[PDB]
Formats: sequence, structure tokens, C-alpha cells
Amino acid sequence: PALTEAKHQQQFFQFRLSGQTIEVTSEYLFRHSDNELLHWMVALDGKPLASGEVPLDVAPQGKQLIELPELPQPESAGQLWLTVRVVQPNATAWSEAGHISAWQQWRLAENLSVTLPAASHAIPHLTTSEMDFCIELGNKRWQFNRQSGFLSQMWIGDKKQLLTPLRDQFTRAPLDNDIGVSEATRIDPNAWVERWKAAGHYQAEAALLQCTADTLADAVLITTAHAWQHQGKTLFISRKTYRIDGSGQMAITVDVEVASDTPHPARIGLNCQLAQVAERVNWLGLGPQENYPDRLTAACFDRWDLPLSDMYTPYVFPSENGLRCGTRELNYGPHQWRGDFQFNISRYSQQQLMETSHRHLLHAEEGTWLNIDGFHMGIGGDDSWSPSVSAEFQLSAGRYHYQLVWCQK
Amino acid sequence: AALLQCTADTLADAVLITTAHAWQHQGKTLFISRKTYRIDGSGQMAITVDVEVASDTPHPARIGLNCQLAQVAERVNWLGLGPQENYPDRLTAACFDRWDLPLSDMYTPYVFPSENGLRCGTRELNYGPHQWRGDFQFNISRYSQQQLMETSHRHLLHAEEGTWLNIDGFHMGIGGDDSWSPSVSAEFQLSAGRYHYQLVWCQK
Repeated sequence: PALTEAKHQQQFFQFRLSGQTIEVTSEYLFRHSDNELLHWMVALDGKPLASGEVPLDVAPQGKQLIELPELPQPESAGQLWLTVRVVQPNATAWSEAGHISAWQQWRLAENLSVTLPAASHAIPHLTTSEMDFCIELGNKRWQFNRQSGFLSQMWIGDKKQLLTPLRDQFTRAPLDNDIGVSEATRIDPNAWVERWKAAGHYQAEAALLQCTADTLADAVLITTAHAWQHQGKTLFISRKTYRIDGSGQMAITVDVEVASDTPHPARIGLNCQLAQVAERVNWLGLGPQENYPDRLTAACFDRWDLPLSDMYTPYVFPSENGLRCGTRELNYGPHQWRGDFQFNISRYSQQQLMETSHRHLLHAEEGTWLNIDGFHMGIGGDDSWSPSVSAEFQLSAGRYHYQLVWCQK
Repeated sequence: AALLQCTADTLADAVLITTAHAWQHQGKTLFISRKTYRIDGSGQMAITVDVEVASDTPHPARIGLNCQLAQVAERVNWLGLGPQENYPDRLTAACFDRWDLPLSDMYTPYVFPSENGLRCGTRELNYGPHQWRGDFQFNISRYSQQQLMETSHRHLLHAEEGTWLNIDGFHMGIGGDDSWSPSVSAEFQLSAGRYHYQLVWCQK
């Protein structure tokens, strides 16, 4: 995946957008751009609105100003994106015809959705036992395991949707940059993974603090709080609310407090194991390939669609992989998640990835593992023997908050 | 502010008010603000605010609330970065502690009236018989932002009835590399699009 980041950063055309004008700067020293054209597209949340194609004629180290046609007016709510690509019409000694050599994307106009959600003539019915909160709307059921505080099961019709309950996730299946040169028989305290292990990030347990279920005028509101503790110390506090509305959508709100004296958590998100295994993963966000908070710039915002296999990046040494950032919508099987998040969908649990030493020893688990991160620490990479995650990619803000809408589809 | 959503629900031990507003200008939505108020049985009001900023719109100067309190009190007591005026990109001198200043000293008499007196990193604010808790920046004064904006000289300001209180979840840096070309560094610009903050307002 990372190779595409290199390709992007090292491209020979720089682009600067000002209004309707794209300034293209050549970084060629000797050759004039005599086999290139600029293809451009405007899209509204993944929908193509306009496009064009301009012969790109730039002298070595020179500039060309390309003014775009009056760009479409954002029909409805959403964000317009402008994408440009320098394509090489003719094949060369080292490239196929149609080779894309450079690209860049920008945000244009954005319309905020002031549209009110449609009213529904139905209010999820809340049944309360001592074991659970059982919410029923139409053919959908949600079961919150009242002893744990987590959404334990969901039914569609009669099919159980979860294998593992929806829980908070703070750890990462250590990357090579997290491990560095620390070893079982020779520990390097500074390595992130050592700090996390020492802090008990991989051992912290969720103590259910708060647990309530309330009926709203048109919804059910579940509120919980957990203390993630280790050796008597609270590491994380997580307060979550679930709002089941009459359209069958579950709005999840998560607030996290991180103990300031505790090594910054690897991630802040949720995860569960879906019973459903589906073929394709369809999503709106930065892609198509794996991209991380500090390795985003090559990724393009669009509607992507990949067979599930391609969500997993077969690194020889199993570790956390496949994160996709800036996702506004995720479609999988009969589930849709909306909001603004990073996600990682796979057949291996973080635990399995952490334990396994070689790629070929991994075993696809039953169902599908899905991680949805509100926040995620950068991966670093200045060197793999001394913590190289820049401060602005460390989850150091103390208080975190994110929202997620989980509906069928 | 166009009122979009407006509901009031009774919880098992609280009242939950939920509203949404669209801040619009010439047909364009600039901000969407969704707020919830939870009045609990101890008399504390938990306020949650979610803001969406149109990405194509110059980054808002601040993101907060304000009101005008009827009460004028003598001292302002608070837990946060102080004691003197400090801003997102001018914090490092300020010390975190329990501070206490006569209200007059919250106002910084700049000869050319402008926004002044912000205190950042505040976890608790006590004024009169009101207590705000959370994590915010605040600006308490006798002049409205409007009056400050309009007035050309310090000596022309008129202390207004009551007390103006601004509570910011977020606030743009003040800059200062030069005063003739926008010098606010990117990381101090409110450019994240989605914002969220919480505030507890109880008596005391």
C-alpha cells in the first residue's frame, strides 16, 4: 500500500487550486510535458457531476494555468470534490498507455444538510429484564447485555447479527514501528508496545459504571458508562449513548476520557464480530487502498468497492492493517454505518494478529471483524527502532468524542 | 438561526431538551448546531453542543455560547490557565491554578476596543451563584461583542447592564507575525468541520 504514498509524494506535477484556476507546476528539469494531459472531475459525495480533459503543455520547471468551466452547482447536501489526474496518452519505454503519473484532490463547495429526518409512525418498544434491554422495532431487535453494558446481540428478522458484542477498543495489533527493537528477552522500554503493555492497555477490563434505559417520545435511549481499569488505576472512561429511533437507526455517541499520565492509546473506537460474511465492501471515503492518519495524502475521496479480501493487507509479519480513513459511509452485507470514521474490516481479530508470527499461520475466523475508529494514532516510520510518531498524530487530547449511525441500510 | 428541530422529553430522572439550528446567510447554511440539555434531579444542566461548519466558509472565529447574566458579581473565581488573558496560541506563560480576580481585571483595556480577556483551559468557573464545569475557554465582561466591535475608542465603552459571558468550546488563534497579512497558523484555525463540547451549568 505504502508504495502509492511514495508515488504521490514524488510526483512531478504540483497543483495549486485557486477558484477556478488550477496552477500546474512541472518539476521536470529537462523534458517538456509532451505526453501528458490533465483529466479532471467534479463529484458530489461520490457522484460524478462534471469532467473534462486539458492537454498539459508545461515547459521544464514552468507553469500552466488551467481554468475550469463554471463548475456544477452542488445539487443538494454534500461535499464537492475536485480531482485532477495527469495521464500519459502514449505508452513509453517504461509505461503503458494511459499511465497515471500525478494526481491531486481538493474540497470545493459544501452544503450542510439542514434536512430534518422524516418522522416515523413507530416507537421501538423497550422490554426490560434483569439480564438485558430488549428493544424491538418491526423485525429488528437489539439486546443490550445489562450485566456488561454492551450491545450484545441484534436480530434482523430472526438472524443474529453479532458473534461478539460491540465493545470499546483501545489497542492496536502492534506494528513494526510500535515494536521496534524490543524483544521478549531484551525489552526496550521506549517502544510504544512496551509502554502499552506496561500500562496494561492490553489487559484493562471494563467495569460497568452506569447503566440505564429510557423511553423518549420517539426513541429508546440507552446510556452506559465503563471504566477501563488496570491494577486499580482507571485508564479510560467511556460513556456511550444509543438512540434507537423509529426508523430503525441506531445513533451511537461515544465520549472517552484518557488518563493523562497513561501512554496515549493506540486507537479510540469500537469493534465487534459480525455473523455475516459478505463478498464486497462498499464505502465512501479515502481509498481505495490502506491509509493511515499520517499516510493519507495519496488516498482519494470517493466511492470505493472492493472484494473483502482486498481490505486485508497480507504483511508477512501479521499486524494491524487495512485501516481506511475519512469514511463517511460504510456498506457491508446488510449493514450501513454513517458518520466520520476510520474503519478496518477483516477476518482476523486484533488478538489473532497480535499473537501470530507469520502471515501463513493466520486463520480466517468465523464471521467478520469490524473495527470502527473515531480516532487512531499515526503509524510513524522515520525509523523502526525509536518511537517516531509525531506529536500531532498521537492521541493526546485527553477528551474524545465521536458519533456513529448504525442502521440496516 | 433557523430553528430546525425542537423537542422535549422526560427521562427516568431528567428532562431532555433537544434542538437544532441552521445558521444561514443568503440561502447558504454556514453552521448547523445541535444541542441537548439534560436537566437532572440535582438541578444541574448538562449541555451538549455539536457544530457542523460548512467547509467552504472561512473558518469561524469561535465556537461557543453566550448570554447576558442579570447578576453582576464582584469576583470571578475559576480553575484554569491564568491569571491573565491567554489565547489558544498564546498560552505558554499561563499557569493552571485556582485564580480569583475582581471582575474588572477580567477586562483588558485595549485602547482600540476588541475581543479581549479570554481565559483558556478552564475546568471550573464560579461567578455570583453560577458554576460552569467542563473544559472551555471563557470571556466574562461588561461589554457585548457587538459593542466592542462598534466602539472605536476604549473611553467610549459603556458598561452594559448585567454581565456578558462567552463560553467557547473552541477559539481561533489570534496570530501576530504581522498585522497586515493573515498570520494565524493552520493548527490554530477552526478547520476541523465537526465540533463538539460539553458544559455543565449548575447553580453552585
